[PDB]
Amino acid sequence: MQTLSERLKKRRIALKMTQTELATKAGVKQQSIQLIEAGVTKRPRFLFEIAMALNCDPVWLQYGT
Amino acid sequence: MQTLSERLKKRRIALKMTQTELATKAGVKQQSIQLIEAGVTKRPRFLFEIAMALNCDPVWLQYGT
Amino acid sequence: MQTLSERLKKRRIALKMTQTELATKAGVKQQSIQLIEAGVTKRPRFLFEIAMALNCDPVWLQYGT
Repeated sequence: MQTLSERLKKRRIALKMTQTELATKAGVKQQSIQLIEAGVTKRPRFLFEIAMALNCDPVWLQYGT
Repeated sequence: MQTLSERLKKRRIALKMTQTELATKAGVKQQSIQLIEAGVTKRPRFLFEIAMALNCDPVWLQYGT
Repeated sequence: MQTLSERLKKRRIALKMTQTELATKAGVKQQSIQLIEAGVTKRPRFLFEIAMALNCDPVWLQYGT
């Protein structure tokens, strides 16, 4: 859970959401989530919005603190 | 999408929400949303809460940046 | 509504949520909410996440401003 992709996947799943629901609520492409969760995108463009949908601190999501 | 009313309507709709659902989730009057979306209220009282429900940055919502 | 437990209960209910739904969306234990709402826990560990789920300002939730 020390990687961003790991952190987002774990939190998404803790909130009982699908990648699709995450995507809808954050207003980004579902292909954007997969890439983040699959560890491709290290620096997400809409991290803020993603974090808002996951009810967590963006800083925490990006850096793990 | 350069006006606040435009910005809120577009984001609301991107998130597949109705004015009623926006209102419930933000905890404000549904007549408050219509006024904002109809461009009457330029400076919304609960912008923060509205932005939280739309999973976006309040600053972005108010000014467009 | 001048106490945190009062403030959280009132807002939770304004948003038409159950303690269980609050808990799921915030990603904390449902026993964590009851304790806060029952006034036992004065300084909640996940106040931020709780506030995110209630679409409100954490500061407002904790202090009432």
